[PDB]
Amino acid sequence: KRARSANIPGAILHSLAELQDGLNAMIDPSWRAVRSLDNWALAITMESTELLDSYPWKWWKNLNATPDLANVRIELVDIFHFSLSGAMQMRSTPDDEIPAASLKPLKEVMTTFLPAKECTSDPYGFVFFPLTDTQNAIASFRNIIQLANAYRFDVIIECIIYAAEDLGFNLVAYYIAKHTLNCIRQLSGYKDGSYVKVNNGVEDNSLLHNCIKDVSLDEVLDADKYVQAWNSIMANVYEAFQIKESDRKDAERWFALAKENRL
Amino acid sequence: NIPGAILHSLAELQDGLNAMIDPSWRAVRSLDNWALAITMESTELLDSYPWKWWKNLNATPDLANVRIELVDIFHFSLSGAMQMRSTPDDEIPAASLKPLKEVMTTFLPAKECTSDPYGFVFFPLTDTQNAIASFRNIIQLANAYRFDVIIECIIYAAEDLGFNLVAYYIAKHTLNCIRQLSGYKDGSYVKVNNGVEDNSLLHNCIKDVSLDEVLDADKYVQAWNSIMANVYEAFQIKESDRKDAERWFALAKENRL
Ligand SMILES: O=c1ccn([C@H]2C[C@H](O)[C@@H](COP(=O)(O)O)O2)c(=O)[nH]1
Ligand SMILES: O=c1ccn([C@H]2C[C@H](O)[C@@H](COP(=O)(O)O)O2)c(=O)[nH]1
Ligand SMILES: [Mg+2]
Repeated sequence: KRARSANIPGAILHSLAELQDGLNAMIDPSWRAVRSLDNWALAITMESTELLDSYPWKWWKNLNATPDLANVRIELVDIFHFSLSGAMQMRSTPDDEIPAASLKPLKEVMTTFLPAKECTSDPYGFVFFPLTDTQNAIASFRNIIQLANAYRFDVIIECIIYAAEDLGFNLVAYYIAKHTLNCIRQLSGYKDGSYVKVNNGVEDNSLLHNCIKDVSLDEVLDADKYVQAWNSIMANVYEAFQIKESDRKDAERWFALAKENRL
Repeated sequence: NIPGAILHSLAELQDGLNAMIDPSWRAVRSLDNWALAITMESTELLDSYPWKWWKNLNATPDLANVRIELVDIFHFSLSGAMQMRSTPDDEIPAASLKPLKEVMTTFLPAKECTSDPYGFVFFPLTDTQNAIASFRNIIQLANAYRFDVIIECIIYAAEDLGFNLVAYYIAKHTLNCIRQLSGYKDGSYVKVNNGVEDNSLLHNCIKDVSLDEVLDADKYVQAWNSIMANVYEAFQIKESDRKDAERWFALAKENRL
């Protein structure tokens, strides 16, 4: 009876991509025509440094500070949205519109940073473990930025998956939770500026950690249990933000909206 | 454009500020430290711009904050250039020696524009996409340890944005000392509280300051001092806690023995 590792099966990645398409479409219905590949690379760039800022990297300020690993988890998930969006758009881009950099050998467009102390890494050698270590984090995310510059969105997804497994959290479960917060934000005036993220005292991101305490690694990838497992996660997030039933969506509605779109 | 001998003197103030943080900074810091700092400041710069297509869609570029970030990147690139000069040759990262074409992919904005002489920074920098392509190029320059190229780009950036880079440097330099004095290292001092950020009080300290005052390779020492004093005054810093430009020069010359 074999154990399901932390790799995301193809079938599940498809479903993840359908959710992502739905969220992107809430933002702009023609998101593929409107967004550029550079947008997603930029967004990954910004989230990467925002992640690094969770570590005490600064030698001139706040010594005796420890990494804010709760925030690292959310930032990884944010990067995952943007890379998944980027990988999808890559597949949707015409060939004459393909940036030359995406096709040149990686070694030509990138320098791989390595930490000074011995460590293990992901299979590509871009991300370094343990990620509780600031120097490992720094080298990893300087590599992610350069991957984003060479449009390697699929390599990035792979790296995030190993990153989540090092840090010991359920990436897919967090994805579902953050996806749901993202949808909530779009329903509640994120664009026009009326939304309150740091409401009552806590950042809205911080409420998600409790919404996924129940879910298991297998439970969220098992072809039998996953739709239900994803749905309870969505429900937990919706309920936490006091979102009415009529405004909610379930995983199957997202699959239906995506399929309806491919026509 | 900053005469060579002025740049040489800014380097000495940077040296002095660096030694306040760690006495033997050149041995303690690494090339990667500076390249990372610039990377982190580069994205803080971009986040002054309304780059998010999903949130805050009529936000205004915060150009006042862009001036401050440009100046921080300047502190960090001066430090890197210095770090390079005192790094032994056999420890010089190989990427620094390659032609620029080999170590970067130059991001261009979609709409036509002018640029700096290298074609890395794009004008006007009031424009979000021009800013974005500029600082995604700066990050790549940082990765290749090209601190001197970065310094040149920042100078051209300041010129396009119409503010006085050297005056801003002296002001932020003064604030950095103030921070170290007030115990920034251990948390006794915070840079932002109740919607008041210390950098934001710098602008009124140097509003009046001419390009010619601060660059005149004859009468610039006095101009820098008056900036230093205005900033110290703006933060209510006692006289005995202040330092002047000649103190930092002397500090640096005495450290070079
Ligand atoms: O087209 C978009 C734009 C944004 N996001 C999501 C991805 C991240 O999880 C989240 C980050 O937004 P902030 O929390 O930083 O505002 O937004 C998308 O999924 N698609
Ligand atoms: O070795 C150092 C460390 C920090 N700084 C300065 C550069 C920036 O102007 C300023 C940024 O500090 P924060 O605003 O990030 O705290 O600190 C230096 O000059 N040298
Ligand atoms: Mg700054």
